[PDB]
Amino acid sequence: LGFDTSGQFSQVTSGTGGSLFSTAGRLQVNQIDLNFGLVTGLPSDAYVDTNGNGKKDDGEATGRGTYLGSGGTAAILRDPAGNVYRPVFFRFKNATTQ
Amino acid sequence: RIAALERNAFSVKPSLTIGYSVSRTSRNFDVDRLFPLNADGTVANNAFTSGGIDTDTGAQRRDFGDFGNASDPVVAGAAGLYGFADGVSYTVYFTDGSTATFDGLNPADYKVPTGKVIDTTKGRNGFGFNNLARYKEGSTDIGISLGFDTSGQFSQVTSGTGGSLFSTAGRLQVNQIDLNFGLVTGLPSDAYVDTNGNGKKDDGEATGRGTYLGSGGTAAILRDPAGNVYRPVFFRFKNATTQFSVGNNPVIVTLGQQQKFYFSDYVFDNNYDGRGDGFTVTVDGSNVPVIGAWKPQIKGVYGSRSGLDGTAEAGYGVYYRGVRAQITPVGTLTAGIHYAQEGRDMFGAAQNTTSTPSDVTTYGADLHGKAFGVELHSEYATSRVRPNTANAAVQTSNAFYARVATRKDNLAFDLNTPAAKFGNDTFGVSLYDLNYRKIDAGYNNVAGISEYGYGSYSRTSAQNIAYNPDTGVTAPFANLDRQAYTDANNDGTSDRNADGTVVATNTKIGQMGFGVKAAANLGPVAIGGYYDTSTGANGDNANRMTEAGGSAKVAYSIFSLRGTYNTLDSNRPQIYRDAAGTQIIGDAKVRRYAVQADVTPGLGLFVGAYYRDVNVNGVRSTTDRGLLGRGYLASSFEPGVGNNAYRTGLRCADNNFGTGTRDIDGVGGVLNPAVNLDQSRTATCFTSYGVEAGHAGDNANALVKDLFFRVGYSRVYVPTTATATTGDFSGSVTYGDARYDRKVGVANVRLAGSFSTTNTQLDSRPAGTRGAVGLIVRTDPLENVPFRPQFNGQVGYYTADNRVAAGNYNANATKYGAGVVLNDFLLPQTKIGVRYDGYMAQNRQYTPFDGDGTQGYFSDANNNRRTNLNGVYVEGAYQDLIFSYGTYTLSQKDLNGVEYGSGINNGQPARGQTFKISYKVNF
Amino acid sequence: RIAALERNAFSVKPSLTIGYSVSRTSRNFDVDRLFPLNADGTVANNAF
Amino acid sequence: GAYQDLIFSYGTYTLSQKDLNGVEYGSGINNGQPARGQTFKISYKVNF
Amino acid sequence: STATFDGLNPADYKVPTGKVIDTTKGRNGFGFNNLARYKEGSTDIGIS
Amino acid sequence: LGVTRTTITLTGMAPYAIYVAHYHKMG
Amino acid sequence: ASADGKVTLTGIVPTALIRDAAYINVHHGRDFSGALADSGVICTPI
Amino acid sequence: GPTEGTYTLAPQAVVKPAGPVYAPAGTAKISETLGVTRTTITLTGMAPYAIYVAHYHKMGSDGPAIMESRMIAQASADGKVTLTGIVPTALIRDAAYINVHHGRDFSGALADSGVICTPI
Ligand SMILES: CCCCCCCCCCCCCCCNC(=O)[C@H](CO[C@H]1O[C@@H](CO)[C@@H](O)[C@@H](O)[C@@H]1NC(=O)CC)OP(=O)(O)OC[C@H](COC(=O)CCCCCCCCC)OC(=O)CCCCCCC
Ligand SMILES: CCCCCCCCCCCCCCCCCC(=O)N[C@@H]1[C@H](OC[C@H](OP(=O)(O)OC[C@H](COC(C)=O)OC(C)=O)C(=O)NCCCCC)O[C@@H](CO)[C@@H](O)[C@H]1O
Ligand SMILES: CC1C(O)C[C@@H](O)C(C)(C)[C@@H]1CC[C@@H](C)CCC[C@H](C)CCCC[C@H](C)CCC[C@H](C)CCC[C@H](C)CCCC(C)(C)O
Ligand SMILES: [Cu+2]
Ligand SMILES: [Cu+2]
Ligand SMILES: [Cu+2]
Ligand SMILES: [Fe+3]
Ligand SMILES: [Fe+3]
Repeated sequence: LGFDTSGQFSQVTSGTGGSLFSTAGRLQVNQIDLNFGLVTGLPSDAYVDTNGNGKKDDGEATGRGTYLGSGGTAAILRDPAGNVYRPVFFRFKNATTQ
Repeated sequence: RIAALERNAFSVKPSLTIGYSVSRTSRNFDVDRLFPLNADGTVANNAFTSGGIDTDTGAQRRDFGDFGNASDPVVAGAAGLYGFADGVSYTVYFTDGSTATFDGLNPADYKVPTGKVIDTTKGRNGFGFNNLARYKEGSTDIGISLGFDTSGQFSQVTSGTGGSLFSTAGRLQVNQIDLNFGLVTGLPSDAYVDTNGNGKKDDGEATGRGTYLGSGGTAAILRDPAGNVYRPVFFRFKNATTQFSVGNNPVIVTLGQQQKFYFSDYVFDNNYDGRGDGFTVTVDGSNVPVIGAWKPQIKGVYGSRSGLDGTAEAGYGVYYRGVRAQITPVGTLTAGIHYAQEGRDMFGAAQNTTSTPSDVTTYGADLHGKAFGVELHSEYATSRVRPNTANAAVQTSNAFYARVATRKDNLAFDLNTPAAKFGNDTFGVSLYDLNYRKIDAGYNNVAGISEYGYGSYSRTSAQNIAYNPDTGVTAPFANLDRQAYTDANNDGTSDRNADGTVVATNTKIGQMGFGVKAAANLGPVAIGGYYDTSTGANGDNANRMTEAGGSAKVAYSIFSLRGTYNTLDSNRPQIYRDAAGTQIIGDAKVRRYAVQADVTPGLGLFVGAYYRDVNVNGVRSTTDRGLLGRGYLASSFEPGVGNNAYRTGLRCADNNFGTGTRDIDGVGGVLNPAVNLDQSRTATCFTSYGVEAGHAGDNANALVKDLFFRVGYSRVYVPTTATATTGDFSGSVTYGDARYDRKVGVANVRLAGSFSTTNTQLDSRPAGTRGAVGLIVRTDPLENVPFRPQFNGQVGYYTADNRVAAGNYNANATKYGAGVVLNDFLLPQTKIGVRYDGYMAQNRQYTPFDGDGTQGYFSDANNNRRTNLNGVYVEGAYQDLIFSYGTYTLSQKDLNGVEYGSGINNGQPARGQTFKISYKVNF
Repeated sequence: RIAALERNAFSVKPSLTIGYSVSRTSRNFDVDRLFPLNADGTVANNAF
Repeated sequence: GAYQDLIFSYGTYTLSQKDLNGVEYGSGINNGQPARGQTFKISYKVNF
Repeated sequence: STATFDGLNPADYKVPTGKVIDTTKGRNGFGFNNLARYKEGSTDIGIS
Repeated sequence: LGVTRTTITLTGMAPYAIYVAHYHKMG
Repeated sequence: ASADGKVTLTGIVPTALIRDAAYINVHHGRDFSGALADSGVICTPI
Repeated sequence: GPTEGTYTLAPQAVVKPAGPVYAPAGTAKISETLGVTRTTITLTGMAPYAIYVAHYHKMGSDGPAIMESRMIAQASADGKVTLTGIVPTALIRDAAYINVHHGRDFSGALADSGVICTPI
């Protein structure tokens, strides 16, 4: 199961700022490239980046191993009645940096 | 249908933060002490402040450094630049590999090696050196967050059918709740996993961000090679509702946790926290046919203390019950009785520990109100405490008082309103207070089942009064205790604290006494008097404290003449300083009499002459030691015609000087728009005499509109050497203040000035000349000259010749600051701004906040050091992108010129530089 | 359009339970054997 | 008892098992006292 | 290690495991599980 | 005693609409 | 109003406040936060 | 004594509305600086909750619209839309009337073809 958003959050408007003065605000509109949604379970290649390099070092976390029941067959968060529980994550990717 | 969809829909709120920051420092000093202070006392906003304003601990933006990503607090003494920078803080190594931190400029003074640790020569000589340089490597940060808010329409609940022997109808009561919930993606930095239930973070409980990796921070980030970032979703909620009420007209039943109730003072003053979990029933019979005009009311309480709590807690297996009943037979006189009980059950009698009494059973009655032009306030209580143990030997303790006085709505007694008024203005005898007190020695918050209280609130201020606004102890009279020297370890000498203050042992004695305060209003004349004697509960005169007094005023036309006589005879020990200046405990006799005449020509001016004569323990007592404030009936008069009010409190701060030696700004308050130096008094009653002219600008028909000055002269009595009976009025004080705001054109000027030529050390101010002047200019934007410039300005000079018994040192300071803002710069919506600030100081220092309510302050010290804080701050702005740049330098030299700043001892000042690019964006 | 919105919309169901309870025993016996038995053989409902 | 929809339930029960002599073995710490049980509840069902 | 004997007379504990010996830690190596249960009075609010 | 519960049951109204009803004074 | 127009209104009010009320007017709403859309769809004296 | 009165209610006859009166009205502030134009159309008395696309229609009335000027906004609960837009001057050269329309979607769309128009 996934939860997608309307995709209408592709704009930002600047706000007033300054200390010696105060800018008007609402002066510039910037187009951003943020793609986000809600997922139920983690991919196979997810990992916990504990250093900040942005890459999977020697056995970093195996994110499916950090959150048991996220995915795979090694762990499954169950219920005797037959219910299956999977953690909900907020997934996002920001392609805008300028 | 759209409303139904909106009721249970999510509002998606994304947030994006963009910003570039770089900061390089070598000492991490503070720059917020250079910026202008606003009319409300706050410092001007800048882009370099570390923040840190805490009201609980008195912290301010001036107590912390502003460079790097570190907010290192400034350190007092030489380790810091005398409160101007960060501490030196060597590091000490040990034999077992453990380490400690020494906070001082000389590691040799590390007089605190633990029991078994030995300094291993691992660093220089076993002492390292914590680097004083902080760096923020330049980077641009993007922060992305998302939340899901709810419609907020879930603020109601309706009851459902219940019962076993029967079945209630259901849907009978609607309760308004205060539940605020939503969905978050990421955890706050202060979240934790509470594994004990105390509701507080114990020693390293969980650090919830560390429990759920990827929630927040930079230590862990749940990533994906494709670049996706995953964050757990949490359901966040606050429940502010813990009480549920049922029933409407006659009967209302409230069920909940930490029930707050109040039968009376001395019985169930159990509000302000509550006692435990349970229910309360209130029955109002104000509509009953036969008897409803008397407004009969019944209250009933049942509960378990602290709800369920682990053993060794005072509220384990302890339950309380009570019932009160009251009416209002006459205009406002409410009379009520009440029963209260608290006790242990069979599971609390065993395996509870603590010391909670096995049983407490209090009865009482009260008669508060206003019926026939007089206001009555009575109270009776009986305790019957069962003191656990095995024999117990139940102990009884009562508390009775009867007062004719005016109680405020917050239940504090207002002694300035007569409540008797036996006449009109021409003949206006007014009774202000008439009370009796019989509080027993053993009556505390356990005797009458309350949370706190029933003890002197001050023991230095009015000490017969138990009223405590902090803990909500609404009780007119307190359980007095007897104080004596401790002598704990040593023998032969009384135990003292480090500062020299005495250590006292307090034994509860109770209170019994009476008191009358009244005033007779003549025509052009008025008189008033007060009497008050309180002993211990047993009545032994070894604890008596009697205060008597009286004042007379005659006011006519523009002249007023007052004469006051005050006495205090305390066989009760009392803690106070003697003539020499050492705190002692022992009986006191104070006799004061003051004759002060005032003239008000009416043009906004005023003149005042006074002669006040104190006499402590029979000697002339240059200054009273605060003893006259031990009573709650002081009741001096006030100058002016038609002002015959007998207000409590001896106005000892009248027509006298100020003795302040602390200030928020570098200069002595003359540059603070939130401080009126011409209205600074000492609040100490002296044996002196003098005169003081002045002028007030708020009074209409004044010479100058916004002008205040307080020129004055006075002469103070001082004994011969230290304690001699003989003496003379040799001391002399000449003071002057001025303050003038004005607004010349578009600019807004503000001048302040102060002077003082004291001859002796009055309260804490040394003996010497002291002057200060300050000017603040703030021009509004100019719409005629191009660029629409908007200027500022600030100048302040401070001088002081402190002639202390250890030196004759001069402590001066000079603060300045200018800045211009161009509101129209070339391209549209483009702004530029520059501000240069500076602060030079001779032997002055800054004392940071103490961690308590007290704040930091600039003071005079004999440190032979000159500080030279300087800085420039340039802030430009394109449409909404703000470029902030700041370079500051702090140098503290000595008389030789060693330049101790940047305390690696290389003769270089501490330096700080910052550059920020800020951009606020909204979705 | 409203039906399309309702097809993939969440119904928010909050629940609140409020209640006070105290109980003291020395042996923890059973009392349901004292209550009347209903015509279907079940014992009468009680709060204990 | 029940006010509008708030239910107060109280219950006190005693279990004593004697022998022919009358030793009162209930509450088997052997002190000649029956087992005793007391409960008090306040119940309130609420809906959103 | 400890075990639980379900009987009114500990002397009839005919089941000591292979190597275990009763240490005289309680009365005579046999304790007594308290038969009293307590629910300290409290008001509970549960939110879901 | 002194409170008033009022049950206005309406029928043949609009399928999913809101129906705010109160007491209008003489005017 | 349910799904076939079965709206069932209920409410408690102290009689003292009610005094001088002459007719219980039923209006349509704009949202569950009160508001007035139609000014009198159905009504009765007392 | 549960004093109870049961009254059948009459179906009424006067059902006039109660809320924002759709009476379109407003002003425009087109402000040129250094080659850019900022247009602010504050409208009142509009539909209570409606998207209101507004752009610059060229001369020709029909005429094309320089769609690089679409100002989109929604109204409040009284009917107050505040359109704001940044357009190069060279783009809006040869424009004739700022035509406000209704928006079928927040992405734009011309539900209505001119509920209000101002000559520029
Ligand atoms: C409509 C509901 C009808 C009533 C329902 C049935 C209940 C009555 C039957 C007798 C039942 C009540 C009999 C009184 C037991 N006694 C108690 O008060 C104990 C007090 O605890 C401990 O206190 C210590 C010092 O304080 C010592 O005494 C300890 O030794 C004691 N602990 C022990 O060892 C346990 C005995 O509370 P508990 O733990 O038993 O709690 C429950 C009690 C009793 O419950 C009620 O009946 C209250 C109902 C009020 C509704 C008022 C709302 C009215 C709405 C219109 O509740 C109280 O607080 C009240 C105190 C007694 C007064 C009763 C008369 C209104
Ligand atoms: C609108 C209505 C609101 C309803 C809610 C309010 C409820 C009000 C309840 C009023 C009941 C009457 C109170 C009588 C006061 C007697 C005056 C009084 O309190 N006596 C003191 C105290 O008493 C002990 C107590 O007496 P007690 O009779 O109160 O309790 C019996 C019974 C409780 O039943 C249960 C559940 O076991 O409660 C009732 C009355 O039902 C007791 O026996 N408990 C055994 C355990 C001893 C330790 C507490 O003994 C001494 C000290 O150890 C000494 O200090 C005495 O001065
Ligand atoms: C009956 C009934 C019914 O069945 C159908 C239908 O009528 C109803 C539903 C309405 C109904 C319910 C009626 C219901 C509402 C109950 C009536 C309301 C009253 C309120 C109950 C309590 C009355 C008692 C009263 C309050 C006590 C008064 C004594 C004073 C407190 C004494 C104080 C004296 C002090 C000590 C002097 C000061 C001394 C010192 C030394 C301290 O200075
Ligand atoms: Cu700071
Ligand atoms: Cu408890
Ligand atoms: Cu209180
Ligand atoms: Fe890595
Ligand atoms: Fe904890």
